[PDB]
Amino acid sequence: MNTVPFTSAPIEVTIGIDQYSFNVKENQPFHGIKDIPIGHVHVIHFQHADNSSMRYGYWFDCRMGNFYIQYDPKDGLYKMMEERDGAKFENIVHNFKERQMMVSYPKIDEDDTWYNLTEFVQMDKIRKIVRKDENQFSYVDSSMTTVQENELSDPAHSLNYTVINFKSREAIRPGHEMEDFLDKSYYLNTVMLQGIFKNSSNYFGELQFAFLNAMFFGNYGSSLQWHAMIELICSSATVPKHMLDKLDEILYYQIKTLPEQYSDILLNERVWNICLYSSFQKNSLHNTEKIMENKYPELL
Amino acid sequence: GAMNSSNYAELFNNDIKLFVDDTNVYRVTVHKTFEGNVATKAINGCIFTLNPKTGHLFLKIIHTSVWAGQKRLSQLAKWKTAEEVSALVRSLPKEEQPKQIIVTRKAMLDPLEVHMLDFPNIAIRPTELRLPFSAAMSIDKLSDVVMKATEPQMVLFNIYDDWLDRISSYTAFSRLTLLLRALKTNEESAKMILLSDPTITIKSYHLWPSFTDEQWITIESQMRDLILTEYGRKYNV
Ligand SMILES: CC(C)COc1ccc(C(=O)NN)cc1
Repeated sequence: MNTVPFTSAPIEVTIGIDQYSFNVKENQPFHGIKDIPIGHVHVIHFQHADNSSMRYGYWFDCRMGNFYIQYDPKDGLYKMMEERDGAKFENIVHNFKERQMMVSYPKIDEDDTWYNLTEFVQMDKIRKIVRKDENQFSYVDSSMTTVQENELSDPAHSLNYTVINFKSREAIRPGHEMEDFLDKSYYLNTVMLQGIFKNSSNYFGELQFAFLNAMFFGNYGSSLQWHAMIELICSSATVPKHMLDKLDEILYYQIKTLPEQYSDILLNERVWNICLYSSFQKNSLHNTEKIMENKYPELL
Repeated sequence: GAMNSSNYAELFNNDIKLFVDDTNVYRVTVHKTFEGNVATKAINGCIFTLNPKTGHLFLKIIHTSVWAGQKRLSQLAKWKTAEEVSALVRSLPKEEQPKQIIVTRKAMLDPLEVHMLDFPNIAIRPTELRLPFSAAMSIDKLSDVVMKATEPQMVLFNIYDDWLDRISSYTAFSRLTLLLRALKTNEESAKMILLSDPTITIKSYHLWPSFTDEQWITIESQMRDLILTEYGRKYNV
């Protein structure tokens, strides 16, 4: 069980850790989060009380280093930093820990929610989507745009998701125009899976990361990416059976975790109705269709 | 974007553009089978691809053999249309290729866009107003070449005959569209109007009769009357 200590909490802020969140008051004695499960990526995220604009946060894996948070009064945000002095870090944490000034990652033992949302998400792939190579952790916020959004403006601060575009030469073989547009299996299986992602685990990992950035930061380009990756599978007549069964589980837990009051802006009516009711895979997502119909029957 | 009713003149500028109408590509007769079920029999069709500035018509004849053994023919017809338009563009010298292609039905947008990915600078555009090109098969010489075709074939026409020697392309297109709307609303009456006088003939190299300027005004007035009438006969006014 690992720890992310805080130097202090000088400004009032709602702090999220994965799917959990809690409020910290201005100058409240608060020195971080303990008992963070090893084996998963995690995200620690922030919304200031005075400016609910800009949700921002940091993806990290405690196996990769000792990380802490420190507010920067010049840049006006809580920053993640790595502590290289391993003994300095252990000593800081233990002091905050015998003084019980940290909150405990509040995992119920029955509860596989975070695993189920991050099953295929790896830090090394996150760091290729979010390029800042001198840090082991990755910053994301509400306003960051994607490489594809930039093609339609600062490249260093972009989300480099894999570009998916159904009306592109990459997606459409000369002479198979109608075939490839109406059945996207070539683009899914040859171009994306064999060609770019190499395997379905990396595909699902990017899909899961896109969803999480959409949900936690309201990042619009991430939501676009998530829906494109779903639609590419659902619009393929030929998908490996284990991928469909896994997709159904992935989306089930995503739909289960979505705040009820954010469905209006985070769920694209066209994609979901197409995927569940018109697409080749309309009959292959039983768990996802059932939770969607019982939780968001309006959208459909 | 979509052509609205506040840009009529854009049709007649000097940017090459073609209209593409697919409504006569997939044509069937519906009939009863011996068992009393219903079946379709396809008949020859055509893509209507028209330069509105010059009157040049690229009539790609669609022979019924193209449907043999195919499923979902109404869907295929849109993609076949887009394939043939793409092939036409590629066959033209670069300086004759269109800068815009306007489709008369919005269901042609994605098929044509996908077939024209190689031409990113050719704009594919929708029509905020439906055209009367479906009536092209009421032009006797066009209908004849389509129905006589025994194989796929492209035939080139000037749908304005020699009108541009005397009138502008705006006026020629308004005449063509007034004639086509007449033929669509009441074909027999429209055709009666056009041929009633046997001393006015259709030249061998023309589609329409050799009306003088004055006779065209009378004709045009008769077509307007027909359309207004039918519009009463239809709505009882
Ligand atoms: C390119 C659009 C602005 C013009 O569209 C039309 C032009 C003419 C007609 C017609 O039937 N006239 N009789 C219908 C639509």
